[PDB]
Amino acid sequence: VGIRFCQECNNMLYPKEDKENRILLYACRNCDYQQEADNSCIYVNKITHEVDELTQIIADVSQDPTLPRTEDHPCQKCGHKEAVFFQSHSARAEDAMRLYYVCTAPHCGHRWTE
Amino acid sequence: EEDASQLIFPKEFETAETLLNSEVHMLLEHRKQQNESAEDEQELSEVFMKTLNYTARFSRFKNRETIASVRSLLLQKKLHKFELACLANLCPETAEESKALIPSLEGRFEDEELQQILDDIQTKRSFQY
Amino acid sequence: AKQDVIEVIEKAHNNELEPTPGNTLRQTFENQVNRILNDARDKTGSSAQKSLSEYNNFKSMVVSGAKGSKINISQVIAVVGQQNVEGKRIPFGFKHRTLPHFIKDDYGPESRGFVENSYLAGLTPTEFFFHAMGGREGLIDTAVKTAETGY
Amino acid sequence: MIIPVRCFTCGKIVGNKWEAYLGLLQAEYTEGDALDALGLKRYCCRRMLLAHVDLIEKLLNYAPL
Amino acid sequence: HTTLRKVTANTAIYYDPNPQSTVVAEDQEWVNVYYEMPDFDVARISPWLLRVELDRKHMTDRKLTMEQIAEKINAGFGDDLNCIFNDDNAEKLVLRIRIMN
Amino acid sequence: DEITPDLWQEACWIVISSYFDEKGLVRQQLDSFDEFIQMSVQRIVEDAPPIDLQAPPRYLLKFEQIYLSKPTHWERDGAPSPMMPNEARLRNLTYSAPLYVDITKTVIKEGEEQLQTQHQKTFIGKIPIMLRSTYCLLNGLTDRDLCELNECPLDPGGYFIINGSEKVLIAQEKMATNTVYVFAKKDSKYAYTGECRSCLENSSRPTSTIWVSMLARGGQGAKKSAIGQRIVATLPYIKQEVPIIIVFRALGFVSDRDILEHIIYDFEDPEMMEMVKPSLDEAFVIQEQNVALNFIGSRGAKPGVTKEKRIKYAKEVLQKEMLPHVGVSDFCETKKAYFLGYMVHRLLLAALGRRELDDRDHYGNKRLDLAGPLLAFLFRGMFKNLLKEVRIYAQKFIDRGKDFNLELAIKTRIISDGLKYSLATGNWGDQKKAHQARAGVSQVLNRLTFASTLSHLRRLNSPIGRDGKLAKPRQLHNTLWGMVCPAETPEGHAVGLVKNLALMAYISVGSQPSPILEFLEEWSMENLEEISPAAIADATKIFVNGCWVGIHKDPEQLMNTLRKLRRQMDIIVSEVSMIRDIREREIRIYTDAGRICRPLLIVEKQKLLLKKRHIDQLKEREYNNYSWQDLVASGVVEYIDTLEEETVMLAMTPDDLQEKEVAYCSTYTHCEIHPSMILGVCASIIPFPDHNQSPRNTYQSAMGKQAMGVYITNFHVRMDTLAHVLYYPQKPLVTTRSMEYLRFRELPAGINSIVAIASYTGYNQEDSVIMNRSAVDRGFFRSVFYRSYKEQESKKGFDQEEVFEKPTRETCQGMRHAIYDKLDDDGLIAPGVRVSGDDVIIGKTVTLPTKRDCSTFLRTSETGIVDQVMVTLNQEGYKFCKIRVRSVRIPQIGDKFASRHGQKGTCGIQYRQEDMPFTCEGITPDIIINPHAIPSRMTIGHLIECLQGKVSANKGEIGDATPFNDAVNVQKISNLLSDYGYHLRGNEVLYNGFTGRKITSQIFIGPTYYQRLKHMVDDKIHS
Ligand SMILES: [Zn+2]
Ligand SMILES: [Zn+2]
Ligand SMILES: [Zn+2]
Repeated sequence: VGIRFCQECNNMLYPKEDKENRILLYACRNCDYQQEADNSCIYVNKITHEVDELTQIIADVSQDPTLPRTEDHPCQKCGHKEAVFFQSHSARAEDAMRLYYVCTAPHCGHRWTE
Repeated sequence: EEDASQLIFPKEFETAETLLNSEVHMLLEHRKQQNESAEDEQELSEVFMKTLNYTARFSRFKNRETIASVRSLLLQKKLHKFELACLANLCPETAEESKALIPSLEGRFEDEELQQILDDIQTKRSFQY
Repeated sequence: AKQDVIEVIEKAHNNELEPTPGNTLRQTFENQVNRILNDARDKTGSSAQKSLSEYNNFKSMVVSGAKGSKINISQVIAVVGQQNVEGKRIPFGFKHRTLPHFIKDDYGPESRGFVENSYLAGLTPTEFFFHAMGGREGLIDTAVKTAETGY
Repeated sequence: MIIPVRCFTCGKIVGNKWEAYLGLLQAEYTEGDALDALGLKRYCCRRMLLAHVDLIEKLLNYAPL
Repeated sequence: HTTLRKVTANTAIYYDPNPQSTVVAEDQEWVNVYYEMPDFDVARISPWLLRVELDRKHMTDRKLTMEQIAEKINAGFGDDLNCIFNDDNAEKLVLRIRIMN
Repeated sequence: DEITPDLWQEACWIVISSYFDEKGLVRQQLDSFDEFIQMSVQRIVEDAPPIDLQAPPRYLLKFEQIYLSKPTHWERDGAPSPMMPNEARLRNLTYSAPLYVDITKTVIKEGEEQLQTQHQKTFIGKIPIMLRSTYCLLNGLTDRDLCELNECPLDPGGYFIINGSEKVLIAQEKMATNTVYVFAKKDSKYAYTGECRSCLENSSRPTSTIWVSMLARGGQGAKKSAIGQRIVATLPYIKQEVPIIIVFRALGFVSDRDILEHIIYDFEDPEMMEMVKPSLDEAFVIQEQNVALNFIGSRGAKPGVTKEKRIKYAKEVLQKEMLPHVGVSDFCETKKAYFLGYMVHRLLLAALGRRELDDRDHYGNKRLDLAGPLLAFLFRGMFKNLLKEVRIYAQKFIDRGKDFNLELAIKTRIISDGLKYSLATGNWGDQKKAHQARAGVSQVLNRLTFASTLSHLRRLNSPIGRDGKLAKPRQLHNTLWGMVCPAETPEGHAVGLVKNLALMAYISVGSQPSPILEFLEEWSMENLEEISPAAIADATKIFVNGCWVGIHKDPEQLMNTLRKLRRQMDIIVSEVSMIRDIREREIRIYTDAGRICRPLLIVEKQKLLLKKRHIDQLKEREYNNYSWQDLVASGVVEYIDTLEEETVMLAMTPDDLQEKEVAYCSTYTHCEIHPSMILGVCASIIPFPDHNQSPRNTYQSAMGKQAMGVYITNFHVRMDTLAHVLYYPQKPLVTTRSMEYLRFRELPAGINSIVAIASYTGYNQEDSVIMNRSAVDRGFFRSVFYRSYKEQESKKGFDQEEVFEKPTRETCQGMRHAIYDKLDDDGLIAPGVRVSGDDVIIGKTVTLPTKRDCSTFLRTSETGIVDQVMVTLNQEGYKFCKIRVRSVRIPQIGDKFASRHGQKGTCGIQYRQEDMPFTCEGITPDIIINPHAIPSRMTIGHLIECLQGKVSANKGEIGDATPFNDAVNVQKISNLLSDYGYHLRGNEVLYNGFTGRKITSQIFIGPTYYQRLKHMVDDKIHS
């Protein structure tokens, strides 16, 4: 799923398979340098793409004045009552309706979902 | 007894193929070039000069490549030859304008597909500035 | 109705709401909220019709059926109703908020254009703009309707 | 441009009252109090004085021919 | 009309050097028994894979079955590729597709 | 201390009063022209390319500086006499000022001796001057001086007088430049569009747009399906779509990793990485930069014959044609690539759905072009042609070896006639150029009513062409709140395309971004060229007019400092707006013109910065050297644009933010002064518009303009083709607070009427009304009509010429049967002569090769008396005269009368005072309307206005018509009425005039304001 660059020309390392050693190794085309891949995975594709939005939410949204703030749900690792919450901004998840909470502390930046 | 809106006109013109205003300028230029230098003849008639200005002023295309591309693009469709030059010469801004100006198009062209054709002409026609 | 809408919003916020098999969660929520607001206008409007006395001039016009309609009286006395745009509620022109005053990702009655004030009482500043948006659609539709129908 | 001679509704004279109306306003009298002094019991005539504009004042600024 | 997109959850292309490797740990339990029968294994098999997951919720609505999906893939595309299906009772449905021998 | 809620209502209106006193209603018109005439005109001349002439003798001509003088009139004598704006209208000549440019020429004849000569104030041409502008003759003049010049002090100006016609440059909305927008179109062969039109500052080169599109997955192929979705970018001068990856290679980033660094900022995220993989496959074969340059040049518009030429053409296209705004030199490859990568990055977010698609109708994405920006583009058309004329004229001179005089080289006609042409015809741009001019601009100012004149000046136009067609300009968007009046819109096919600016809203005049750019450098801001790509993942992006200034480590501290500078009127001007896209870690700063914004009270810690002391100074705004500008200086109020309004919280009134049982929002950043300011000029004059239906408010906007009344004060001196003036324009009994700023109170366009809503004799249907004949005889709605007849005697032909004299039957051969005794010995009818039917009012004859009569008769058969006669000399010097025919129109059964809201109603029948239904006190209603209109095609505000009018007249106080004032209520008005011996609901017992028996139903009667519409039966029938 990831992308790796060779050390010679810093170019794409397309997946290549050798018939002698029977091992998949990421080999560059223009440069003869080739490196083995330990993941043994070329790529993945989530058709439903149900990726958690917590990683996508940025911690710097605490200072946003427009975003609503509710004290009902406190931060897990802080205890601060104030917590800013909002709905998913991703168009893919627009069909679903959910709330994501972020700690209002200046430096915590913790994101969690109930 | 003839009407352009109803696609009725003398049968002789059916065999003729329409030409664009910009394209005609090229043909006039070819005629102008040979007369000016190739042969020593009388100066070109005032009619030739008058239409040359009209074609140049209303020329919607710069070079032959742009003219050929539009001609080829419109040839793929079932556009009638009379509409071929008339649409390109008019350069309607939108599909609605073309149908009102050209009643024939609205008979066999939908409001969506024709719009995808006029906008293509817009990308081909260029401005001096 | 306003409290009921909040309850529906809370259910969807907590994921308690279950979408119908024939619709998705986002569309299902819009349907449930619309019925609550639509039902309130009809129920309140119907009560307004019974409110008018025989001597009342508003009742005389509608009773005879000459001019006006029961809906017009409802918007004058009881409530104007929801201001739908393009067949739906007011869209989020800004980022997830209909107007700057409303908080982000607000799906409440006032935020989405529900007009709870009758013409006689007077609309709030937010409602006036939402009312204009609904009226603008009608004028545009009316302008094109005559052109197409005449053709 | 100028105050009408008489009320358009009934016909009571209101032009002559305009001169006294302005004089009463600068005399610390209330807008409605001045109307009572002039003797405008009907609201139709009070309209002709309460909410009247004397545009001729600005026109007179321009010099004549 | 339903497509594989509406019934599939996720897909990936994994690498397995030998047929018995099955680098994926979770599916190793069920692929082994199915692969014991030398079906299409008469010769060398490419070390590539096209494992694709199927959404459980979508299958219930359409009342689809693993054999039905596999049959269409083989019949629709022909003998260009071979597909392997897992047990329906499993919580997660695994569909492994490899090019034909 | 603080503003108590019981006092906020008066305090809120005081600050608004200062805003209009300082800024005004046409500040947006004047400001843009002032910027255009002060800097843009200089920039065009300064930024002109050097003029080079060759055929040994080298001539280099450069323009040093531009000098502009105040308007003057040049007669046959040539003296620079001052030209008053009023004189221009009377003489039917353009109101304009001379333009002078300094030209310095350096000539070298290969003799190793360089000498130059100085040309001081070369008569390049002239520039039309907007009225009341900095260069106008009526700037900073007291009201007393304006009257001496026969100009209305209340007239706001802001228009151009061309050939005696007042023209207003209608603002044309355009898509914002130097901004990245991602739109989804289902008709295109590609799924997504990376449209981003990029232009330099004000305008150095024509706007260039590049669409970084992404091919859709619908197509299927042997290799296309494998890679799937790939990004293709079309260059402005490349016909075919070239992969975006190859573009970066042409820039110089040969390494593939560098390509991913600029596009993908977060390498940890794998979702975006997979999307860019297919794009690399197409560009993989092109590894060397030279090959990439060769690849792009292959499909160029004019490919070079030799291989090396293809690289050069591609190098110039990418360096200059592509992304001009980010960089125009040859050492901006790094900067250009970063912007290009951002466009791809923006596309990736939209494609994955993590970023919402840009809204087409969002006004933040649209810029407004005023007279300044519009004329700036036009000025380049003539100036560019001016150089060609000089070059062509000198070309024949240079090859002959003799020096060419500059006096002949510079063409005055192109500069003068070029601007005068479009401003008069309305077809924008030069006519010779073979294109389609943008019509509808510079329309004739509507002087029928003062309110109409104000609305026209603030009028806006929706975009035309692809931009307008794709979007829905007619539909009302949320961004119009406080910026464009929602109710006001013309009715018809062009509904919603034409709008009006909001009262408080104004369009940014424009400023240089240099002070802002220098500010960032001294702070923690770091430019892209210094940092590595890895530092952009966590930092926030900074944009200045769409330029990639560089990321910033801490966004919170910088914005707080930036906000403080804006409030303090520091190097950052209050006009400048800063936008903080928190969800995207993007900080956008815009300084270009065309940005619509409105003032907003600043709220800090749930507390207004506007204190009692600020209001106290405002209350004494006069003679205290205090104005609105001081408020912005103190930081109490700033300006928010559409983009900044995106991330700015607002509060309707202080009562909403002061405290609530349940805190809707505990963090309020700004508070609106008063919501009623959203209404436009025509909508502001409507009481209780909220009580009124939306179509009715829109309908009034059209009717209000058509209403007849005193448009200005200096109507007698001027001459207009159509001008309706009311006998008794009376200020309404019910007036809105915003009405004071519009000055509609001073110059109203209607007369109040005691309207009893009843069905009398059945002579009024839904569209009709019954008047009082006796009232009209007293001057109820009578108005005057002015039609100006204009003619000139010009010597067009040497043999045949026009003259002014009496067309005697003997000397004249061809003539039309008419009475000619009206004409005097000079051929002009003197003022004070009654004219009726077909009559000659001006004598003109042509001496054909015996003379033929060609005089002008009355347009219609109306009976009128000539008011004044004017004799002048036109611009050509020939004798020219104007005469204004005055006629009196008495309201009759055919005239159309319209209330302040609802559909216009024709006067079904006129009844004498005796026949009208009198009440107990003997008050026959002046007008009777059909009750059946109220339900649907009318509003309850008519009944409320009637109730307010009755209370206002009875209590002798002008009622308040604030749309959103909680103090005014129907119940409160009813209680006040009951104190004066009247029904609380306003119903009264009306005795039928014909039969004295009491009517069973008690009629509702009140003094409702009414206006007379221009539509009159006499005009139609007399035609
Ligand atoms: Zn390599
Ligand atoms: Zn925390
Ligand atoms: Zn009276």
